[PDB]
Amino acid sequence: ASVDFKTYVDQACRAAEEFVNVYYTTMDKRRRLLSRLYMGTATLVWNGNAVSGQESLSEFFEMLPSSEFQISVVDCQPVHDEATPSQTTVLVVICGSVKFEGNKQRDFNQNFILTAQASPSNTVWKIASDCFRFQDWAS
Amino acid sequence: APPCKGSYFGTENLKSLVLHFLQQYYAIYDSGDRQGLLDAYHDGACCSLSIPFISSLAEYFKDSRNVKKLKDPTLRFRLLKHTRLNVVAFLNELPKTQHDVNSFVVDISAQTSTLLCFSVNGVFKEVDGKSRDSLRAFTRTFIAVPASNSGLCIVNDELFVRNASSEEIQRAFAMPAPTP
Repeated sequence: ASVDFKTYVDQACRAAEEFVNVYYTTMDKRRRLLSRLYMGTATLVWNGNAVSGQESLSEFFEMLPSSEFQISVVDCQPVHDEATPSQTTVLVVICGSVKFEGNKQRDFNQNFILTAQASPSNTVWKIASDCFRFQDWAS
Repeated sequence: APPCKGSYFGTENLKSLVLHFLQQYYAIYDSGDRQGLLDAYHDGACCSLSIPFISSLAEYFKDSRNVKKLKDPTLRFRLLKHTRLNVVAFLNELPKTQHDVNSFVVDISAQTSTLLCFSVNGVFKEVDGKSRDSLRAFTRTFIAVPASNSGLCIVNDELFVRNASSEEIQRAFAMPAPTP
C-alpha cells in the first residue's frame, strides 16, 4: 500500500473519537447545528425511517424532542478503498443511552460512515450515511 | 415522533440480495467451522468486536474494542483484526452460535455501485462452553463490495455483542397457546 495501514487505523480512531464528542454534544446542546455535520447528500435511517438530504435532516432533527445522550461505547474502522474509491472514509459504531423529552431513558446503537473533506485548514469529517435504532424500538 | 419501524431495505432487489447473503453467511457462521467465511471476506477485510462498558461476556472481553475507553494507539491497532486470514481465524475462536436469522432486523443505510452498508440486529444462542444456552443480543454492521458472482464481499465488519434484556428474552422464548 502507498500508505501504512496503521496510519489509517490511527487516523480513524482520532477522527471518530473527536467527531463523536462533537456530534452528541451538538445533538444535545446545539441541535440546530447538527445538520452541518452531514454531507449534502447524506441520509439517515432512523428506526427504519429513511430521511434524505441535509435539508430534510435539519427538519427531522428540529422535529425531534430535546435529548440527553450518554455514550459508553465507540468503535471504528478505516473503510477499504474498494468500497469508497478516491474517498477516505471511516465506519463508526456507537452504543449508549438516550433520553428524549417525553419518554424514558433507553439504550440505542448508531453507526455512520464519515468522509474526509480536505480543505484550506484541517481535514473536516462529515457524515455521508447514518443509521440509528433504539434497542427497544418495538416497544 | 416518527413511529419506529422494522427492517429497511429500500428496494425489493436489495432485500433479496442482503437476506440471501445473511442466510448463507450465518449457515456457515453457525456450523461449527467458520472457515467457509474466508470466501465471504476481502483479502484486506477488517473486523472488530465491542461489548457494553456498563451470563457473563468474559469470552468477548479480551477482544472487545472500545476506543472511547481504550486510548493506547498500539492496543487499538492490534485489536482490529485485519486481512481475511486474521478476521476468520478470530471469528472461529469465538463461541459457537445459533442465530435467529429470520428474526433479524436489517437496515441498509448506504449504497453505491461499489458499496453496501447494512446493520443486522438480532439474537443468537451460544451452543456450548461455559455460557451454554445463553441468549445474546447483537448489532453487526457490514460494509461490502460487489462480489464476482452477484454476491457480496465483506470489507468491514463490526460486531457488538451484549446480553439480551428481560423483555427480549421473554419475547424470544415465548410460545403461548393461541387465544382469540
